[PDB]
Amino acid sequence: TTALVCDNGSGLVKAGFAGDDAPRAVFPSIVGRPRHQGVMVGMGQKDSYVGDEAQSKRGILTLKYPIEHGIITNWDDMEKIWHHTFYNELRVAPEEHPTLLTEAPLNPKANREKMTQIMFETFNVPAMYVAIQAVLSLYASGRTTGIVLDSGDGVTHNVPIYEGYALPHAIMRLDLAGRDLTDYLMKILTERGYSFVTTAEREIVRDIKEKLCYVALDFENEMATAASSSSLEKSYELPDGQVITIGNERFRCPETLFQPSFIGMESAGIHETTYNSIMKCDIDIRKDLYANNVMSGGTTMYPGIADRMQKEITALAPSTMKIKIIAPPERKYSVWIGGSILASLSTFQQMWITKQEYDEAGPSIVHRKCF
Amino acid sequence: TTALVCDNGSGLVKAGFAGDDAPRAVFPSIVGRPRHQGVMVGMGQKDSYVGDEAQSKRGILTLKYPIEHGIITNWDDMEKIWHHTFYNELRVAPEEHPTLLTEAPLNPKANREKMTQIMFETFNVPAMYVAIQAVLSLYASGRTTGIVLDSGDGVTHNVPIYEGYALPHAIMRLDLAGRDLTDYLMKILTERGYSFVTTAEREIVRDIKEKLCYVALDFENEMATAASSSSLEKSYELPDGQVITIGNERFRCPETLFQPSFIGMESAGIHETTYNSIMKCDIDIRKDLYANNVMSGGTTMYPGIADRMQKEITALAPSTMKIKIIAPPERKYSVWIGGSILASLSTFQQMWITKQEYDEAGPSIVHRKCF
Amino acid sequence: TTALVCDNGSGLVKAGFAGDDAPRAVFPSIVGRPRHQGVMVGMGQKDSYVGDEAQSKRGILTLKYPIEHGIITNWDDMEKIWHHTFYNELRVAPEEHPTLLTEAPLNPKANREKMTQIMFETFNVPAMYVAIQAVLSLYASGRTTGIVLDSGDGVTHNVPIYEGYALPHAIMRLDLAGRDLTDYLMKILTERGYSFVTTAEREIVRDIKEKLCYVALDFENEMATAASSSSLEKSYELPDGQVITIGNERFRCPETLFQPSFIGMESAGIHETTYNSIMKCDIDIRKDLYANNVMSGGTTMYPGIADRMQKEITALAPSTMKIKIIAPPERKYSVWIGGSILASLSTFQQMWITKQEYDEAGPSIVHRKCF
Amino acid sequence: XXXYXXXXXXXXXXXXXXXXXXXXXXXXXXXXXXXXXXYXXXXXXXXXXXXX
Amino acid sequence: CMFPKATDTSFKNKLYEQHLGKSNNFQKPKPAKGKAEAHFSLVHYAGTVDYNIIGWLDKNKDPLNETVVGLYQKSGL
Ligand SMILES: Nc1ncnc2c1ncn2[C@@H]1O[C@H](COP(=O)(O)OP(=O)(O)O)[C@@H](O)[C@H]1O
Ligand SMILES: Nc1ncnc2c1ncn2[C@@H]1O[C@H](COP(=O)(O)OP(=O)(O)O)[C@@H](O)[C@H]1O
Ligand SMILES: Nc1ncnc2c1ncn2[C@@H]1O[C@H](COP(=O)(O)OP(=O)(O)O)[C@@H](O)[C@H]1O
Repeated sequence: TTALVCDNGSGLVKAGFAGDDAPRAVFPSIVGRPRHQGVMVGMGQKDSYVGDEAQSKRGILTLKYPIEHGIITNWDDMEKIWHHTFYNELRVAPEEHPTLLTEAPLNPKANREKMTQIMFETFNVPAMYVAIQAVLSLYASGRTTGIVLDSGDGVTHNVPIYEGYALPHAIMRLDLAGRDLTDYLMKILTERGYSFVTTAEREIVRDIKEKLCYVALDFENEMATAASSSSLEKSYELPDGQVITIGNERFRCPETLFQPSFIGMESAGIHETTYNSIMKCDIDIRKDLYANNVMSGGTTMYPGIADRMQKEITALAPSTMKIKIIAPPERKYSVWIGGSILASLSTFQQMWITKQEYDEAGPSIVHRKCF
Repeated sequence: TTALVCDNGSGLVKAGFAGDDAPRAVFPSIVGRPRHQGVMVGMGQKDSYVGDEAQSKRGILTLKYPIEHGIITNWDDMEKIWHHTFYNELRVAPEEHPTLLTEAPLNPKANREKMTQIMFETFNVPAMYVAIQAVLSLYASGRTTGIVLDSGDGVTHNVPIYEGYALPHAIMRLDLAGRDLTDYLMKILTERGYSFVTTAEREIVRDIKEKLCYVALDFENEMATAASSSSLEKSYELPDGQVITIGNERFRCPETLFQPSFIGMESAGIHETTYNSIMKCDIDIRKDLYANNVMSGGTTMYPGIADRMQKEITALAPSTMKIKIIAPPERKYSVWIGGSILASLSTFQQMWITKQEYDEAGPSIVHRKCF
Repeated sequence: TTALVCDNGSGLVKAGFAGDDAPRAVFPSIVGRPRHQGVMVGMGQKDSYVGDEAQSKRGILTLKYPIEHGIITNWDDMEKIWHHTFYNELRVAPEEHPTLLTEAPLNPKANREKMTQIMFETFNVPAMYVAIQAVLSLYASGRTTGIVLDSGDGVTHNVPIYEGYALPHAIMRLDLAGRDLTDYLMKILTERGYSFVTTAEREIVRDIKEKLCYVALDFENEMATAASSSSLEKSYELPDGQVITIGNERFRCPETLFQPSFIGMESAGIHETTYNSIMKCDIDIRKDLYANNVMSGGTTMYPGIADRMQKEITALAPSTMKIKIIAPPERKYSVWIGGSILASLSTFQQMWITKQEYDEAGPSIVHRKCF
Repeated sequence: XXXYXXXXXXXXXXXXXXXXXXXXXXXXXXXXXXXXXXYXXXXXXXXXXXXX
Repeated sequence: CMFPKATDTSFKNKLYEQHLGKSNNFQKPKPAKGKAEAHFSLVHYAGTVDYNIIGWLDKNKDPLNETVVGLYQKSGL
C-alpha cells in the first residue's frame, strides 16, 4: 500500500500521496450555510456547504470560518470538511494509508487530543502523525539548520531550527496573519469609501491581495512618491461590476507586518522579533542563520518582502557579517511538499502511531510520542 | 467675539453658540423640489425647499435626502441648506465665529476635504474643526472612559473610548439607522395593507416611531402575549384622515437591531457587536466599560432598550461582574451639547484650523491635523 | 539631621529613613507611555507614567522595564522614577540625608559610575553609599557568617559570606529571576491556551505567582498525584473577567529553578550551584554553612522551597553532619531592613562618600572606596 | 437616485486621498518607543564601553 | 471645571507644564511656615505674595435653571 498526507495549514487545504510532486487539489476550509427561506421546492436542501462548491454558491450561503488564529474552531464542522475531502476529491477510505497531520507549533493540547481521537475513532486509519511546520519547511528547502518565517492564513511563526534539533524556548508565535490584516483593509478602504462588510465580501479582498499588493521599499520615500505620482495607483475591476482604482492603500497594508500599530499590538514586528529571538539563541550559531534565512507561504507571496527584510537585518546586524535570505518560488506549497518527503522515509514506520496504542492508551500517547 | 457650532449629525440639524444650553433651532435636512407645473402665475417660483418651510409645503414638493448612510450625497444642496440655516435662523456671517463640524467617524476622506474646502472658500470663517461623535458624547456624559452607542438618523456606531485616547481599531460602524428600518416598516405595514410609498409618506412613519414604538422585553414571551392580548395594540390617527391601529408591528420593528434578518445582513447585532469589539480590546480595562456603558440619540429614544441590552450582556458577560448602562434623558441633543463644551475650552485656540493654513496647504492639512 | 536609604533591588522599590521598621511605600519600577492618539482634548498629556499611578492607568500605556537582568537599562528613565519617588512619596530634597544604594554584586562598573555621577550632580546629596545585598541579608538575619540565596525580580545570587569578610571568588551570580520564569509561563499556558502576550498581561501573572504557586515536594511523585487527583488543580478568576483553573502548570514552574531546561541553560541549578560553590570554598568552614543557610525575597516567597532544598542537600551532603536552612517571614523586605541597620551605625560617617571627593576625583573613587 | 447620487459619488469619490497621516505619526512615535533593541542596546554599548 | 470627576492635582500638573517654566513672575512657592501646602507664587504691586489650593473649583460653578424662578413668577409673594 501507500501513504497519504493532509495539510491542515490554514487557507486552502492540501492533500496528496507520498511522492506526487504536488497535492491533487486544494480547498479553502470555508464553511457556509443558507441564509434565506428555501423557496424553490424543487431544490434539494443541503444545510452546509464547503469548498469551491460553496465558492460558487456563496451568495445566499453565509460563511463560518472553522479555524481562528490557527486554532480550529468547531470540530464537527471540521469532520464534515474532512469527510468531504476524502470521499469527493480523494476517493479514499480511512484504512487505506497512514495519514499525517500538520500543526501550528506551541498551541493548545486539545487540538492534538481531539484530532487524534476523532481520526482514529471516526475514521479508522492505519497510522497517524502530526508534524510541526518548520521541520517540513527545512526538509523541502533542504538546509538542515535554519530559521523559518511562514505567515499563512493562520498564526505567524518564528522558529530557528538547528540541524537535527528543536529550540522550543527560542520560538515565537504570532497571530498576525493575512486574514486579520485584510479585515483591517476595510477600515482602510472606507477612505475611498467603497464599502461592504460580510465574509464573502472580505474574501473578495483576497484576490486584490493576490493582484494588487507589493512591498514598500522605504516608507518615507514611498510617501514622497505618493505625493509625486499615480503609477503607484492601479485600476482594477470588481470581480463583477465596477472598475476600482487603488492608491497607497495597496502598499500601506504589508507595513502592518513591520508596524502592527495599524491594528495595534505590541510585538516589535517580524524582523525585530526575529533578531530578538536570535539574541535569545546562543552566540556561535548565529552566522549560519545570518546565511540561512528562509520564508514561505501566504504573506511571503508579495514581491519584495525579502529585500526590505534584508534592509532591516542590515540595520540590526553588525554589517561586518554576510547576510542573505531564501525566497523559493513554491513557498505556499512548501509545507505539503516537505510533508511528502517526510512521508517518504521508512523511519516513520518506526515512528507512526498505531491503532494498538490508541487502544491501549489515550490521546495522552501523542504528547510524549510526538513533538 | 464668540464661537458657533453646527451639528451635522443627521436628522434634524442643530446649531448654536458656545455656552447656550440648547441649540437655537433645528432642521431635518430634508431637501425637496416642485413636482407639478406651476399654475398660479401669481406665485413666485422657488425651485428648492428645505426645513420646516418644506415640512409644511411638502405635498407637491418631492424630497431628496442629501445624506445617505451618514455620507452627504450632494454638495451644492448642502450648500443651499447651510446658507439658509446661517442667514434665516442664525442671522450670522461666516466671519463671525470659529465653526465646529460633527462627523461620522471612520468614513471617506472626501467629506473632510470638500467640507473644509467649501466652508473656507464659499464661507470665509475664522476657525474650523471637525470632531468625532463619541468624544462629545463622553464630554457631555462626563466619564472620561467609555463606550458609546448612538444610532441616529445615520450610520450606527460602536466606539470604546478610554480616557484621553482613541482605539480606532476597536471601532465598529454600521449602516443600520432608523431610516432604513422605517423603510422596512412599510414592508411590514402592507400586512395590514394600509399602504403608501413616497418620501413624505415615509416621514409620516417618523411620528409613529415617536409615539407608538416600545422595546420588546422578550421576543417569545411577547409573541405569547400577542396571542393573548390586544393591550399590545393601540389606536392612532392619520396625521389627518383615518384612525389606524397597530399590533405587534410596533414592537417587531426594534428587534431588527437585535436581528438584522428582517432586512437581512450579517453583523450579529448591536449587543453582540459590542461584546465582540470588547473582546478585541484588552483584558483589564473591561470592567470599567462593564460599569460605564452609554447610549444616545435616535433609536435609543425608545423606552426599554437599555433593559434588554443589559439582559443581553448578562447573557454574554460572566455574570460575576457588575454591569450597568447609562440612559440620559437628553441623548438626542447630547452631541451638540458636548460640542458646546468642546467649543468652550481655550485649547482649541491652539487647535483650530486657521485660514492661513488653508492658504498655505490644502484640505490635506485636516487629515494630519484633526483626528 | 537624618539618613535615608533607597532600595533599588528590582521589583517594587523600597525607600525609608534609618530606624523606621519598614519603608514608607514601594513602587514597581514599571515605566510606561501612551499607545494611542490623545483624543480627549480636555486631558492633559503626560508622556511617561510610573508606579501605582501607571498600575491603574496601564491599559493604553505600554510598559518599558528599566532594569534587565538586574542591569538598569535606561538612565534618564531611572532619573524620572527617582525624582518622582523623592518628591511624590518622600517629600524630600537631595540635600536632606546621606543616601544608600543597593546593588547586585559582581556587575559592570558602569552602574556604579553613572549612578554616583548622576546622584551627586543631578541630585546634590550629603553622602552616598552602594552596598551588596548579602551584607544586608546577614545583618538583618543576624548571623555574622553565612550564605545567602535571594532571587528577586532580578539576577539571582549565591554568596557565602564568612563573618566580617568577602570571598568574591566564591560567588555565583545568575540571570534566572522570576520575571523570565514568568515569561516561560506563557509558553506553558498556551497548553490550556488562554493566551495573551504584552507586558501588562505578563504582570497579571505576578498575581498568580503570589496566589497559585507552591513548591514540588517530589517531581515524579507529584506527576503520579497529577494522574490521580484534581485537588492539585485550583480555580482562579481573571483579575476581571473569567474564572481560570490551573493544573500542574502551577507547580511545574518553580522546578525550572532546579531544572533550567524548560527555558534551557546550563548551570546545574540553585542547589547544585550552591554545593559547587561550597566545594570551591575551603574545608573547615563548611559545617557552619551547613548550619547557617539563608534565603530571601521574590522566589523564596513560595511555600516549600526550603524543604526540597534540604532534601537536595541531604542528597549532596554527607548525611553525617547537621543541616538546616533559615526561612524568615519578612524576606522580601529583608534587604531594605538590613539597609536600615547599615544606615544606623556611625562608622559610615567614617565611610560615606562626600561631595568633596566627588569634586576632587571622579566616579573612579567608588571602586577603590566601596566594595 | 441613479442620476442624483451617482453624478456626485462616481465623479468625486474617484479621487479620495493624500496625506502623511498623523496616525502614521503615532505609528512612528510608537515604533520609536518600542524599538527595544535600539534604545537599550545603544545605551548599554555606550555605557559599557567605558570601563574606568 | 467642566471636565468632570477629576482633581485639582490635574490642573496642578497643567500649571507645572503651562506657566511654571514659562511665566516668569509666577513661581512655584518656596517652602515657608504656617501652612500645609501653597501652590502659587507671583509678584504684585504690593510686593510678592503666595497662595494655596483646596479643591474648590466647583465652588465657582454656576448652575442655572429657568424653571425655578420660572414658577416662582407664578407664586403669590
Ligand atoms: N496570490 C496570493 N497572494 C498573496 N497572498 C495569498 C495569495 N493566495 C493566498 N494568499 C494568502 O495566503 C494564505 C493561504 O493560506 P496558507 O498560507 O496555506 O496558511 P497556513 O500557513 O495556515 O497554511 C492566506 O493568508 C491567503 O490569503
Ligand atoms: N420622538 C422620536 N422617537 C424615536 N426616534 C426619533 C424621534 N424623533 C426622531 N427620531 C429619530 O432619531 C433620529 C434623529 O436624527 P439623529 O439621531 O440626530 O441622527 P444622527 O445621529 O445622524 O445625528 C432619526 O433616526 C429620527 O427618525
Ligand atoms: N506574593 C508573591 N509571591 C511570589 N513572588 C512574588 C510575590 N510578590 C512579588 N514577587 C516576586 O518577587 C520579586 C520582587 O522583587 P524583589 O524580590 O525585590 O527583586 P530584587 O531582589 O531585584 O529586589 C519579583 O520577582 C516578583 O515577581
